[PDB]
Amino acid sequence: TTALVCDNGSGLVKAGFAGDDAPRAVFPSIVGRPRHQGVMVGMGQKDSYVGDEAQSKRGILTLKYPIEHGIITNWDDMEKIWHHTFYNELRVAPEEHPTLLTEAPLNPKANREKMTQIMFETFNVPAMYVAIQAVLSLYASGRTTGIVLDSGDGVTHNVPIYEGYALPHAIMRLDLAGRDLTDYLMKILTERGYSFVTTAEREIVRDIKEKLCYVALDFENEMATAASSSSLEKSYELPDGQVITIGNERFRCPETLFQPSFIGMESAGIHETTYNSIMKCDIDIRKDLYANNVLSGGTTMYPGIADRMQKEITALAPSTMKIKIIAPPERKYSVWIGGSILASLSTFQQMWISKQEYDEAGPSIVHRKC
Amino acid sequence: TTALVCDNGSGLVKAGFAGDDAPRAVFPSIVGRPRHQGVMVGMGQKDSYVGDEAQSKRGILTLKYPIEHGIITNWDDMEKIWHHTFYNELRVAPEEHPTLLTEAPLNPKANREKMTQIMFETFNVPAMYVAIQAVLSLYASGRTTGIVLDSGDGVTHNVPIYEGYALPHAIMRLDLAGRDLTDYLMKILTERGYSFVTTAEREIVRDIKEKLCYVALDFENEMATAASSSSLEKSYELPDGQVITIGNERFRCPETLFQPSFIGMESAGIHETTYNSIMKCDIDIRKDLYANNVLSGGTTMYPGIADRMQKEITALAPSTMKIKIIAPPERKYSVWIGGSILASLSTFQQMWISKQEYDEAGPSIVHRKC
Amino acid sequence: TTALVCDNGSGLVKAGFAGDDAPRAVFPSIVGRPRHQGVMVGMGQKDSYVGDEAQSKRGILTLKYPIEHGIITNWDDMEKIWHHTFYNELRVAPEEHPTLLTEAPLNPKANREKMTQIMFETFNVPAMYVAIQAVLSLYASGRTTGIVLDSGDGVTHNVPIYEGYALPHAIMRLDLAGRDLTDYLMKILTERGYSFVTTAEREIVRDIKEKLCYVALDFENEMATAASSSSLEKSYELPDGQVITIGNERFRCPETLFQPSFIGMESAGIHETTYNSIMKCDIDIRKDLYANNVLSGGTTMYPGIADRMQKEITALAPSTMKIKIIAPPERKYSVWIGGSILASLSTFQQMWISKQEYDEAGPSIVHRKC
Amino acid sequence: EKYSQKEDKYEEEIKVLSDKLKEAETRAEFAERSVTKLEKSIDDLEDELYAQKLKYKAI
Amino acid sequence: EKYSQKEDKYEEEIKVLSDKLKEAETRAEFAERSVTKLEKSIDDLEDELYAQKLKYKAI
Ligand SMILES: Nc1ncnc2c1ncn2[C@@H]1O[C@H](COP(=O)(O)OP(=O)(O)O)[C@@H](O)[C@H]1O
Ligand SMILES: Nc1ncnc2c1ncn2[C@@H]1O[C@H](COP(=O)(O)OP(=O)(O)O)[C@@H](O)[C@H]1O
Ligand SMILES: Nc1ncnc2c1ncn2[C@@H]1O[C@H](COP(=O)(O)OP(=O)(O)O)[C@@H](O)[C@H]1O
Repeated sequence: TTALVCDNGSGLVKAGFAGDDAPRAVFPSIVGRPRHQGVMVGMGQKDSYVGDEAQSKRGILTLKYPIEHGIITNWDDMEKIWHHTFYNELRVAPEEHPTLLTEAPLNPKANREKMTQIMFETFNVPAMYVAIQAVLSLYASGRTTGIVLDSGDGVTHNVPIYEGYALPHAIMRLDLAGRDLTDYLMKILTERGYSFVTTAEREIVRDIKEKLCYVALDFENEMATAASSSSLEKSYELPDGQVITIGNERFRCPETLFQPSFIGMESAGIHETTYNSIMKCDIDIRKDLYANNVLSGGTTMYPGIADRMQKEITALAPSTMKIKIIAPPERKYSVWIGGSILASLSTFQQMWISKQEYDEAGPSIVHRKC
Repeated sequence: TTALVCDNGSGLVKAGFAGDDAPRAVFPSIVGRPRHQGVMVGMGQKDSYVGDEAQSKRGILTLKYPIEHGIITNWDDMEKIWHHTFYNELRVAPEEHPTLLTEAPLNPKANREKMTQIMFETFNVPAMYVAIQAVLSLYASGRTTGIVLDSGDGVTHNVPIYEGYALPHAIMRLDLAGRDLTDYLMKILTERGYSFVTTAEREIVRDIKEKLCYVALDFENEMATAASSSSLEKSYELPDGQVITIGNERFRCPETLFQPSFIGMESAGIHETTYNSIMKCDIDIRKDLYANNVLSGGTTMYPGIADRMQKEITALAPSTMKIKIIAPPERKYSVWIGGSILASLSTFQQMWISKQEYDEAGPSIVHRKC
Repeated sequence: TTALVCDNGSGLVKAGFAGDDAPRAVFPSIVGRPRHQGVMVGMGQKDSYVGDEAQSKRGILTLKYPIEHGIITNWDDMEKIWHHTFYNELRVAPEEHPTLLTEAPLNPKANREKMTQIMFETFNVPAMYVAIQAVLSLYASGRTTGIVLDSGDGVTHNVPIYEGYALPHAIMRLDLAGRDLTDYLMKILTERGYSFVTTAEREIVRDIKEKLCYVALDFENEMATAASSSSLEKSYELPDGQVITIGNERFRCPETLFQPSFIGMESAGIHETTYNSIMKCDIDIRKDLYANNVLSGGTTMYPGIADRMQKEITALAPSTMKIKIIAPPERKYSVWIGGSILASLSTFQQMWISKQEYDEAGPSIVHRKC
Repeated sequence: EKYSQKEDKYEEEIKVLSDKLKEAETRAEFAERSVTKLEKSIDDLEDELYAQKLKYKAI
Repeated sequence: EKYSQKEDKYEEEIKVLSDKLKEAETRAEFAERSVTKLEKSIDDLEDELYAQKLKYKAI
């Protein structure tokens, strides 16, 4: 019997069947509730909208993500999203499919415990399993050695792997991702006149970020160039007309990944944390780590991010080793692709947490053996 | 040579000389133009009236504010208001006095650029400077540490300061203020029969707001009490007779500051944005921020606003901290008072933007260094 | 004239006068620099704060230790810290006092060379001297024979002594200490939901470590007990409210000293390195070494560390010899106490490196004879 | 609007191609500097090996 | 009209920049094989120098 892969993420649910080449359903991980009154008697007012139905009724709803920083902070909304995913998007019965969920490293135990309890109780999955997004990204990249940089909507984390062995003492987790860049852009756009304060307007700004933003190879002279000429200005059209034009914001937004002080964080840029996670590994494997930087997630999709990353790590590392940034063209779905590859393996069919094991051991079985 | 302080604001101009204890001129920031015919030949018709001359002739004028939400949206009217302030109210020559203007945080750059260009060109000030309203309010409060909630006629903003260091990533700016409360009261008075639609009638309603409105400590039981008895009803006399009496409108109008959904906004109340701006700061300084909430501006002048604020923040913060709302009795002029203190400091006389620096650098000098 | 004792260490500066009973000044070895903007014109912004003044402005500064693993890696900051120690804490003139500095064994020569050069040049001390921390700890313990385990904030090392003779081939230096336990605790606290990422938050976690952690006599059944009941949970209160509760972390943190594989290190526990350093000595003196294990430094202050150490060494050693862990109640200052004793000895006054000796033989004099 | 979207894909290709052009130009200049360094190093090695050859043939 | 001319300019930029990428990557890889053989030459030189040091320490 086939299995389900349900890479949750803090910004996008990607679900599908173990064995395919791409997720079958990809929709925002969002739940909307109406703000306003409701007058037309008989319109059939729903209590709440999920997925991308909440994205089209966006104008009258207040949207809420039930996942903040890789941590599920609203379990009712997460249950709504899972119910939607199973019944309306995939159109299956969760009682007839093992489920491969996914989680970021270094987040509380209660997350996985509640996740597996929810599955086994209110969905009656035959078995389940909770993988780590970085390992799956490596599976999809077709490697067994490398340091991945997964950067989704909520959390950015490096995981160095060698010969299929993880170095858990060198895992470095950072907490700025797509959403903090969206907020920084919402703030930077006010200094040009435009004001976005609503959640719907945050979705509009996310789309602006996905369309017009790129990473400058050299931030300083790029800034000076944008100040000198006006060839970097693009125009965008909000969904009511009202064309807006942005200049240096285009690269000032994703530059926060390399100077997290722009949003008042004390951490280091992604290049520096990658280099530190490398320099935290044994001296023999780091030459092979230097040449297998695997980029993953949506936030690594900016134009010119691989070039800037390679330049920075080259400036940091010794002047002899070969830095290679591996950025696939479909890197946005690497976690799901690797999850399907993993759940399709024959030798994996013994790693599921069967329902009987849970019935014997409680929800604590999850991090106990699996 | 003495300097001028010109706290502009979106509802009231407060000007004076650096070194005084209170603004020398306080008049409405308004420009009126005649709408009717004009028949008496030789009456000496003026084209437009400014300040409080336009307030006494308001029966025949159409009033306009050249500042909407902290942003100057009519530069001719603003130039008229500045010309008035300098020549008719203060009765000085702007060519002999450095001028300290003031601005709200997180508003477009063109605002400050046009401010400084106007000053240096059409007034020939020797030097100028553009401060932030919350910093000056903290100067006037006699502190170097605290989260200041400024609420004037156009915009409400929090700025947390610690040891004289601003936390620009925790600044939160909200766009409901006195004027939106005036409009909400104009809309709520219709359900008793009173109809104010004119701009002059908007001024009348503003005065009703300033005389009869207060913040209820507990909104729900206050509502039930107003419904039960009639001891909350006061009476107001319009300037033609016609006594009107209002009931629960008295506290339903300023309650919008704590439930901005009443005017169809999605934001949170001022208490919740204050708490959020605190919780966005480093865990070590927020215990000292909790005890230095500095209220400022005219919209924070309702009776019972400090107690409601303290109750709400206390209910939000941990049960060990000491919440202290600092609300001076003269808090309506704190920005101007602090601006005079600042412009009087001897160490400040190097921070002016001299005419020569502008002549070298263009209008962009203002935010680029100062 | 009296002499100065300046036990540096990597976490705490301990200074005083040769002859006293305890260090006169004890403050963190930290140099802080502001991160944020600074808006209060005239507040008198210092460039950098040192010592425990940087500990009170903690919320706005980014702290840096200039000593990483017993090795001074930032010489300007170390000079700042020494300047502070001499002028603001001790309030003396360094030109009128021989200075007894202290260093860990088996660290680069350039360390001592730069140390003596700094002293003689930018402080003009009449003489100076660099001792070994373990020898001074033995002086303070009032012995001439024993294997002393010193464990401060950067480095753990064993030095076996017999009849006042050192066994330099049996010195074993390990590189995990208080700071690595602090980092491991910062990592383990994430699995309960608490997130500490900043340097200030690192200081908070260090305080949690010093207040709540202890060494389990038997790790495995202690773990099982903590899983069974909830009697091991204490509650700590962050400096903004926000009570937190920790369970098995209390003894999982200091257990890393006995299983350095928890932080991904290949070395052996402190008990096993102690036993190895003993077995590397001549067969005649180890019977007396087994009975004179002298603990020293801050990291040996956990409750229950002496009992666990005795149990482990007893299980390792032959079943006849008498293991004896000597753990004074003031062992945190043993290095300084012994340094004061040593500098007070009359026969020691010939071992100082006079300024003239340095003026002849360059900085390399330090390890030539002293 | 078809013309618009074609022009958009065009300018996208233009931007990415110019970015990789500048990266490759810097790469080529760095490679040339590397060639210069290697010429210098082979020169020094030739000098030293020749001095040792002189001494060895002498003895 | 503006879309036609902008797309033509984008096309000619595509073409010129594509040929420039071609020539740049070719000259780069060729200079890099030059670098490669120079590094191998450094190796041979250092080895023969070590050999001469051996002969000098012997005799
Ligand atoms: N083409 C793009 N360019 C830049 N950013 C993007 C792009 N596509 C998506 N993003 C960002 O990536 C985030 C979604 O990434 P995703 O990998 O789905 O996150 P998650 O794995 O947490 O669901 C969004 O917040 C968005 O801002
Ligand atoms: N006593 C009062 N009670 C309630 N509201 C007041 C009072 N005085 C002034 N206001 C409100 O404050 C606003 C003016 O405040 P002010 O601080 O001068 O604003 P600005 O700084 O923008 O000029 C007016 O819109 C008015 O509604
Ligand atoms: N009461 C305590 N319990 C456990 N650990 C402690 C205690 N006091 C201090 N420490 C640890 O000891 C370290 C400081 O020890 P110290 O002897 O001052 O080191 P150094 O000599 O290198 O400065 C701190 O990092 C702290 O983690």
